[PDB]
Amino acid sequence: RAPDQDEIQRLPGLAKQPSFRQYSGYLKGSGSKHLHYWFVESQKDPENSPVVLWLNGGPGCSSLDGLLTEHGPFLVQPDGVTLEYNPYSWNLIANVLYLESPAGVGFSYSDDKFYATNDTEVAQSNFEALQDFFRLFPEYKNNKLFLTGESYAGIYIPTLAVLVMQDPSMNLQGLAVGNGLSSYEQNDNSLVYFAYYHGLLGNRLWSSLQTHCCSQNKCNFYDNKDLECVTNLQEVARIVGNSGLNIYNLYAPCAGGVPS
Amino acid sequence: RAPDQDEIQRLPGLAKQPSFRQYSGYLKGSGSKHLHYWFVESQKDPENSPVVLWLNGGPGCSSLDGLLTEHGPFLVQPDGVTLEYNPYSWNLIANVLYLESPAGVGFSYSDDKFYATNDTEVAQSNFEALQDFFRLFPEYKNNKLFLTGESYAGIYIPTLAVLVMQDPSMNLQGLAVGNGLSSYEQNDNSLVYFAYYHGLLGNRLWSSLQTHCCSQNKCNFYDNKDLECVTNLQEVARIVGNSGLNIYNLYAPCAGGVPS
Amino acid sequence: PPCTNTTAASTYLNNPYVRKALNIPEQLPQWDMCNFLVNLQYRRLYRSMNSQYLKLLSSQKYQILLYNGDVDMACNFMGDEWFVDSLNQKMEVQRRPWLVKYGDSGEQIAGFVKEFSHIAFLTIKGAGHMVPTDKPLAAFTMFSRFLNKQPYE
Amino acid sequence: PPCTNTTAASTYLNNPYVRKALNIPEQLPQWDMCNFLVNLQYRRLYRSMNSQYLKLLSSQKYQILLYNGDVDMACNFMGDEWFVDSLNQKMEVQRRPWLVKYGDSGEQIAGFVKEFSHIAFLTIKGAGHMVPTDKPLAAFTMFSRFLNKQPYE
Ligand SMILES: *[C@@H]1O[C@H](CO)[C@@H](O[C@@H]2O[C@H](CO)[C@@H](O)[C@H](O)[C@H]2NC(C)=O)[C@H](O)[C@H]1NC(C)=O
Ligand SMILES: *[C@@H]1O[C@H](CO)[C@@H](O[C@@H]2O[C@H](CO)[C@@H](O)[C@H](O)[C@H]2NC(C)=O)[C@H](O)[C@H]1NC(C)=O
Ligand SMILES: *[C@@H]1O[C@H](CO)[C@@H](O[C@@H]2O[C@H](CO)[C@@H](O)[C@H](O)[C@H]2NC(C)=O)[C@H](O)[C@H]1NC(C)=O
Ligand SMILES: *[C@@H]1O[C@H](CO)[C@@H](O[C@@H]2O[C@H](CO)[C@@H](O)[C@H](O)[C@H]2NC(C)=O)[C@H](O)[C@H]1NC(C)=O
Ligand SMILES: Cc1ccccc1[C@H](CC(=O)O)NC(=O)c1cc(=O)n(-c2ccccc2F)[nH]1
Ligand SMILES: Cc1ccccc1[C@H](CC(=O)O)NC(=O)c1cc(=O)n(-c2ccccc2F)[nH]1
Repeated sequence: RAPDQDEIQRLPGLAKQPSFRQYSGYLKGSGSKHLHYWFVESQKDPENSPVVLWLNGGPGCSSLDGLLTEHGPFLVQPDGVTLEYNPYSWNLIANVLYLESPAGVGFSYSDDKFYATNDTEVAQSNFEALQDFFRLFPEYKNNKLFLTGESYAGIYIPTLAVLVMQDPSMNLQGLAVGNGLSSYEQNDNSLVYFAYYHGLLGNRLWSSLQTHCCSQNKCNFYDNKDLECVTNLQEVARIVGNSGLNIYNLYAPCAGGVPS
Repeated sequence: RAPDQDEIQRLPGLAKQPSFRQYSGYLKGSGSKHLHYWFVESQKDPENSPVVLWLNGGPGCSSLDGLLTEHGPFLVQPDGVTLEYNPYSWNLIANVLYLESPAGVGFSYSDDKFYATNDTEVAQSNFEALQDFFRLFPEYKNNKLFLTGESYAGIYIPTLAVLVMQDPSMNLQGLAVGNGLSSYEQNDNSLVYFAYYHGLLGNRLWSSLQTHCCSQNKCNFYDNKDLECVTNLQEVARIVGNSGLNIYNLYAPCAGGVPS
Repeated sequence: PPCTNTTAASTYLNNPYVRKALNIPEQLPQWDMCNFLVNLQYRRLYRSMNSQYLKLLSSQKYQILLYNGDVDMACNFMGDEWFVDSLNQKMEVQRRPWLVKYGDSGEQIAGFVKEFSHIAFLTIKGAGHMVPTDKPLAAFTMFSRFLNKQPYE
Repeated sequence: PPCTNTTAASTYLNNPYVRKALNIPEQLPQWDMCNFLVNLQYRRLYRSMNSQYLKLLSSQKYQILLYNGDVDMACNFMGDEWFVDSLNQKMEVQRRPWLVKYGDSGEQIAGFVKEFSHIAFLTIKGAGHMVPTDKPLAAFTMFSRFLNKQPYE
C-alpha cells in the first residue's frame, strides 16, 4: 500500500509531531538513476486530495529548497537547526511530491556517477520516476495529478506533461509553472524592457539600445548580430546580474553585500 | 536672538526630553496670512548646521506629515499618543524648518479666512514667511540655506528659490525635491509606460494605447486629442488610481482595503 | 546562485541525524542547494515551450497556470505574459486584478490575471523569483484556486 | 488622499494638550492632514519648472537634487529623470548605482545616480512617494551627502 521503509518517523528540529504522514526515499529514473524524493501527504483528507509534483530549476538545483524555504509543511529557521510549521503550506490541501532531479542533484545519484544529461533525458527519467512513485504508492493512482515547478522547470514540466498525457493510467489534471523559462527569446527581450522601466538603465544606454537593437516598432535583444547591440546588451547583463542587484527580487538586499 | 514665546517646553507623548531646542509658532506670509511653523534645531552643533526648509505638497497638505511620519526627530506611533525618536532624522545634521503652507493648511490661517490662492501667490507668501523666520531667528541669517520638499513642492520649491536667489541676505546653497511635480507632460507620459512595465496594464490595453496615442517612436499620453486615446487613458487612470492599488507605493497595501 | 543565502537549508540537510531520518545512504556526498557539475554538463535542447503547451491544450483536459512574481529579473513576468498571449487560445477574458484577504488589512490586490480557455497567466505583486517565500498567503490562495479549478479573482 | 492612513498623526495633533504645547490658538479649527478646500480653490499656473531650474543653474551657486522613490506612481522616477536630462547641463557623468551600509547586511545598492554640473537625479530603490518613511537610512545618507555637497555614490 505504501513504502514503510521510506516513512519518516521523527524529523530533527521539529517541536511538534506532524498530523500527516511523510516519506523520504528513492524513485527509479532512467538507466541507473536513483532520484531522491520527499513526499508530504495532505493535512486534510490525503486519500481524496490531489497529488502534486514539485520541481525546482537550475538546471541542477534541489526541490528540497521548495520544501524547506518556499511552500513546504515546515520551514528552516536562520539557526539551520529549528523547523517551524508553515500556515501557508501547499500540503494543507494536497499530497506534495518534492523530487530532487536530475541525478546528482542534492541526495539524488546514479550507480555510474555519470551526471551529463539533457532536456529529453530528464523528461523521460522524471516520467519513469513518476511511474515508480505510483508503484510504491498504489493508493494514489486514481488521484488528480498536477505537475508543478519553478524557473528552469518551465522546460521540465511541459516536456514531462507531454509524456504523462500519453499514459492513460496517470490522472493528469493540470500544470502550474512559477517564474518559468518558457521562451529564451521572450525572456531576453522583456528583461531589457524590464531593466529600463525599473530604473536600472539610463536614457543614454536605452537610446543606444533602441537605435542599435531595434527596427521601427519591434526590438531584438535576443539573437541580434549588430556590433554595438552585443556591447550594449553586455552592459545590461553587467548591471542586472553582476552589479550587486538581487536578480531574484529587485527590491530585496543582495545576501553577502555588493561585490568588490 | 530667538522667539521664546514659540519655544516648545514639554511635548506630550515623548518619554525623553529632546537634546535640541524646538519652536512652534507663526510666520507672517503675504497680506493677512499666518503660516504655522515647527522648527527643530540640529542635534549636532545647531549654530553652524544648515537651515533646511521642508514643504509637503498637495496642494493643501501639511508639512507636519513630514515631521511626524517621514524625517522628523520623533515619529507618531499607531496609538496616536506615543512619539518615538527617529535615528534617521534629518535634524541630526541640520536645523529643519517645517512650514504648513499655504494659509488654511493644518494650523496655518488668514484673518479674512480667504484661502483661494495660486502658484505665484504661494511663492511670494513663502518668501515673506522665510524673511519673517530670519527676523525671529537672526542668529541663523548667515547659515547655509537649503529649500527642500515633496510632491507638489516640485512647483513650490523652484518658484520660491527664484525669489530667494534675488535676496542677497539669504545664504541660499541649494534645493532638493522628492518625488516632485516638475512637468505635467513628462509625468503623465512616463506614468503610462510605468503602469504597463509594472504589469498593471495588459497587452490589449497597451497595443490600443501605442496605436491611438503614439506616432513612429514618440508617444503622447498628455494632451492627445485622439478619440480612443482619451478613452484608453481614462481606463489607465481607473487601474492606476481607482482599482485598489496604492498609487504612492505599488508594492504596499492600500489602507482601508480595496474599494466597493 | 548570486545574492542568495542557502546556508540555513544546507546546515540542516547536511546534519547526519537529518540524513538518517530522511533515509539517505551514508556514502553519498554532502547536500548542495545547486549542483554546479550537473548545470555545467547539462545540454539545453529546447528554446521555446510553444509546441509542448499547444500539444497539452489540444486535448482540452488540462488546466494550465503560468504564475510570475512581478519583481523578479531572472524569469520576469512580461516574458511569460507575452508567451501565454502568443499561444492565441479561445475564450479570452479581460485582464483583471485578483484579490487576497489579509488578516485585518482587508481585501488587497495580490496581482493581475489574464485568462483564456484552459490557460491563465498570473502576476504576484511584490513577489520575486520564489513567490511562496515572498508572498506565502497570495501563493496559497492562487494554488488553492488552481487545484479546485476556481477563477483566480 | 486614497490608500493612506493619516489617523495616528491626526489623533496626535488634534489632542488639546499637544495644540497648547505647539502654541496653537484654541479658536482654530481641527487639524487635517490635507485641506480639501485649499486644494479645490487652488489655481495651478505652471505646467513645467524648466525655466525656474535653468534660472537657478545659470548662477552656478546652487546644488540641485531631484530624488524619487522608484515604486511611486503619483510622481514616478522616470518623469523626473527625463526632466533633469532635458535640462541639458554640462559635466554629464555616467549613470551609476549609489550605496548604503546596512547594519550587518553589508553594502547594498540604494538606487541609481545621474549627475550633471550643479544638478543630480537620484532613485531610491524600493521606496514609494514618501522616501524617508519607506527607506529612512537611504534617505538620511542621500540628505547628508546633499548638504555636504559630497558625491551620492
Ligand atoms: C547566511 O545565512 C546564515 C543562516 O541563516 C546566517 O547565519 C545565522 O546568523 C544569525 C545571526 O548572527 C544566527 O542567529 C544564526 O544562528 C546563524 N546561522 C548559522 C547556520 O550560522 C548568516 O549570517 C547569513 N550570511 C549572510 C552573509 O547573510
Ligand atoms: C540526450 O541524452 C541521451 C542519453 O544520454 C542521449 O541518448 C542516447 O545516446 C547514445 C549515443 O550517444 C545512445 O547509445 C543511446 O541509445 C541513447 N539513448 C536513448 C534513450 O535514446 C541523447 O542522444 C541525448 N540527446 C542529445 C540531442 O544530445
Ligand atoms: C488606521 O490607523 C490607525 C492609527 O494607526 C489604526 O488604529 C490603531 O489600531 C491599532 C490596532 O488595533 C491600535 O493598537 C491603535 O491604538 C489604533 N490607534 C488609534 C489611534 O485608534 C487603524 O486601525 C488604521 N485603520 C486602517 C483601516 O488601516
Ligand atoms: C494669484 O493670486 C494673486 C492674489 O490673490 C492675484 O493678484 C491680485 O489680483 C487682484 C485682482 O484680482 C489685485 O487687486 C491684486 O493687487 C493682486 N495682487 C498682487 C500681489 O499682484 C493674481 O492675479 C493671481 N494670479 C492669477 C493668474 O490668477
Ligand atoms: C535561486 C535559487 C535558489 C535556490 C534554489 C534554486 C534556485 C533557482 C531555481 C528555482 O528557482 O527553482 N536557481 C536559479 O535560478 C539558477 C540559475 C543558475 O545558473 N543556477 C545554478 C545552478 C547550478 C549551480 C549554480 C547555480 F547558480 N541556479
Ligand atoms: C499622500 C500624502 C499623505 C500625507 C500628506 C501629504 C501627501 C501628499 C503630498 C506630499 O507627498 O507631500 N499628497 C498628495 O499626493 C495629494 C494629491 C492630492 O489631491 N491631495 C489632496 C490634497 C488635499 C485634499 C485631499 C487630497 F487628497 N494630496
